[PDB]
Amino acid sequence: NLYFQENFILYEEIGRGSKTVVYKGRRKGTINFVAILCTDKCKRPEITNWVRLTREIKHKNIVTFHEWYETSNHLWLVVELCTGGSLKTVIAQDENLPEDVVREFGIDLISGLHHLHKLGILFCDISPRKILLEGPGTLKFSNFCLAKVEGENLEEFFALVAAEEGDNGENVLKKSMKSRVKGSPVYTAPEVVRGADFSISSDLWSLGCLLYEMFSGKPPFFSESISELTEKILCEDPLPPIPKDSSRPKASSDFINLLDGLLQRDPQKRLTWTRLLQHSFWKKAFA
Ligand SMILES: Nc1ncnc2c1ncn2[C@@H]1O[C@H](COP(=O)(O)OP(=O)(O)OP(O)(O)=S)[C@@H](O)[C@H]1O
Repeated sequence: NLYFQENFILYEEIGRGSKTVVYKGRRKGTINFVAILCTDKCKRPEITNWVRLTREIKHKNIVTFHEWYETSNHLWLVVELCTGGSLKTVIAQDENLPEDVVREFGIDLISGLHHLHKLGILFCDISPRKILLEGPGTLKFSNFCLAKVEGENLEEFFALVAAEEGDNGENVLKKSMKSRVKGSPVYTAPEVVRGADFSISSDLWSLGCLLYEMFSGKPPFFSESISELTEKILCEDPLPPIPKDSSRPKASSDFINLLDGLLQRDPQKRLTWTRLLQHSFWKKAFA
């Protein structure tokens, strides 16, 4: 059956996104609770992309796609429910995440990201707000609006979705397609900042930013100024990662070495997957 309200029950709102209200929901006649992203139709290109990239994926560290509905006034994206909060929230609430938690989180993210790359999918906007905790643990990549297939022109994809429909209503704002595929500058690899396409290697850079931030409480390159932020990313070695509270344990030499391989400005010098998986920080987790 094709009618959203005949298939799902809505409970409380649990979050907000761009042009999006997120609810806890349940498929009728089941005990399967889900997250329901209630979305303005203008977000159809982003939601189409998310579905087409993930619809056949089942992986512990990737939010599972279930259903996609359209009613008179909204799109409804039905995905796996994550109750543990975002990784951004965790980093903001838990001061000085211990290195062993950073390793476990790192193993979650590597396992999800390696799977995505093996499928030919780049996440492109790895960032703490786009990773959610399933419950007490398990990190999941949770937003695929800006993801794409390696080498794909996502701007052109979005324009094609828009063209075939035909969502704007009476809205007059003309938002460039380049604007819609734009991600978080804080986690953008330097070669992408200088104009190169996203790659497996630039995702690995962003992964290195995340691990750095998990341990130290702050991303390695940060400024409220977009031009200051770009100069930092392009020209400044990151400071050694220290816990915000200096009384807590320092980073191991293995952790430091891993971050040095991931935060290489030159992508040809950055760690590749095989070397990354074999790194001693993981303590043979990927043997
Ligand atoms: N699977 C899910 N389970 C539970 N809550 C979710 C789920 N997906 C999204 N949410 C909630 O909705 C919020 C949306 O966050 P984001 O993924 O950052 O979306 P957004 O703000 O629309 O991002 P962009 O950059 O604009 S596409 C999350 O922080 C959660 O509060």
